[PDB]
Amino acid sequence: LEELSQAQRERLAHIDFTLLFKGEAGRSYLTERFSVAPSVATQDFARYKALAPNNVMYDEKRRVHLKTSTFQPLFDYDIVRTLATISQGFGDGFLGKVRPPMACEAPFHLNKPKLEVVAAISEAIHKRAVINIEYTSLSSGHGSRQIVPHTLIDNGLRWHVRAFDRKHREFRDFVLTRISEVELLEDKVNDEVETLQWDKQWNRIVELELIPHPKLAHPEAVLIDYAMENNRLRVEIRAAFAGYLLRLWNIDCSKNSKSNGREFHLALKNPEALYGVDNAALAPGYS
Amino acid sequence: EELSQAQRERLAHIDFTLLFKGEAGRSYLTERFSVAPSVATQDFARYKALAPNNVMYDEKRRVHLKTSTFQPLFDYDIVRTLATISQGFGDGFLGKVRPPMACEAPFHLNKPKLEVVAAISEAIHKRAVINIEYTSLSSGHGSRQIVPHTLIDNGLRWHVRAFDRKHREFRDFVLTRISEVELLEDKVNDEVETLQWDKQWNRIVELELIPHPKLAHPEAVLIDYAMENNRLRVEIRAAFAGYLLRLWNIDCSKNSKSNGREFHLALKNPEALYGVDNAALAPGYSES
Repeated sequence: LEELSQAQRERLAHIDFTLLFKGEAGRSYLTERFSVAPSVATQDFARYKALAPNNVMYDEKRRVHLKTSTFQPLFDYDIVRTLATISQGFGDGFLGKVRPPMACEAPFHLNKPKLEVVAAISEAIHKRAVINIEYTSLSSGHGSRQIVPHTLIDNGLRWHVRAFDRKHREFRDFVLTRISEVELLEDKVNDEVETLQWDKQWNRIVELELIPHPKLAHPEAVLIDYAMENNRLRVEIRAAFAGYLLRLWNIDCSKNSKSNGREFHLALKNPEALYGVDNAALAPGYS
Repeated sequence: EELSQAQRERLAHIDFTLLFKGEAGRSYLTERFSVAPSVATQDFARYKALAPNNVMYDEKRRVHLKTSTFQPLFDYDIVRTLATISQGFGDGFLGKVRPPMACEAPFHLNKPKLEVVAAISEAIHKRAVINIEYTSLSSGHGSRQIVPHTLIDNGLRWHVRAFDRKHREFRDFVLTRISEVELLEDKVNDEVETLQWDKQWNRIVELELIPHPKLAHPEAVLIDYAMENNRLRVEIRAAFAGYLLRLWNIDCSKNSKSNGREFHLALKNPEALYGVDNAALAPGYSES
């Protein structure tokens, strides 16, 4: 299996995937996905049958290979990336719009940042550069400022950049869809103030204990849902994320689990862990 | 367009690297594509020919540089591209991948089991009935037959939209609470159990989102959500409305007067939620 070309492993994995997620796989799946010759696809299936003979049985009528009752995946899957592929499409995205390969929807996306804005911030992070941006903030409206970006973030809802803000001299999030212009500058980065190692809220990890909400009649449903152990799920997140994510995850973070207005499945067992976390007040019910 | 698919892919990876880093060298192509070192030069030459005003080789740095006049050679799927830079380069079928840059996506908790998602996807593809074990919030553990038709990545969990034969209704099942899946040979009643009869699924609700009225700077929300005429029109399946309005933190109360949650957006027309099952999950929504 490891003697093969990268291209050959990718096409084998696509056979594995198609058998696992559809009932079946034929030469047309490989020629559509990879634009290989039909004769190449035939060799692919032969390599697959040789590597996993008990995974596939051939159907002579329709000329498709069928998933058996004893199927075991030939490869390990990145589950996050695999779920992105079935809900988005098969490429890396660089060759135009793609579409999901199955009846799968992901309706939670609203608008995305502009390609050029994300690319420019990404470039500045890679080059360790200062950038001038225009930014329209909720707190003060439109303006300009210099920032020293260090990380791009897909948070639940929007994209933001974690950066040192030279306007107010603090590390801060900037929502990418509110960045209007990006200009790479030659100004020097102060590696004693402005770089990632000084970002305390970024570098502080908070250890959260999530438990089934006490009001639930069937907490065992939540134990299975979140793959909990010892009645809890331990999650470690950067303090700079805690507010965003606790609200996004709809976690009851009130002391007694009685401040609600919502329909919580999870409660934060140890709200003490949010002490000193900038923007913990975004977490539902946190006081 | 006259090139092989493998060659167009290598040209798109050059375009991406120049766009997202300042630069691109042969090592990026051999790492990503495992082509011979001599193949990468062929790629950059092909790229230089197709877009000469985008690149500028530096002999000392041994690297091709993005010019000030760069315009991407390809169109990008923005959702999938943002996924790739926050997840990694494969399709995911060859093992764990890692982001190609300083980019984090910290909102994922656990995912459904590979075999469970695959079994449901297979049943949807074959238009089959499945027996599942399911642990519900209302009744705990049990088993039932369901007729799945669509897989959903909602904001928070994955679910399958299906006809539930236990209570004879269309319904969501969270994939992480499905423990066993068994494909059946049982016949589907295409007059009761298929997608066309799923009313909440087929009903599209037309939401008008506006900057929240309590904001001092609504102009920040206007650029954020790319609004026009001070509103964003969003069309979603009724079966999604509750989930998504909560996930998006949209104020859906009649007279606002709701800012204990720091909303950036308000639902201008909560009348559009009447008769939507689980509208109650929408922040501040009150019908009766």
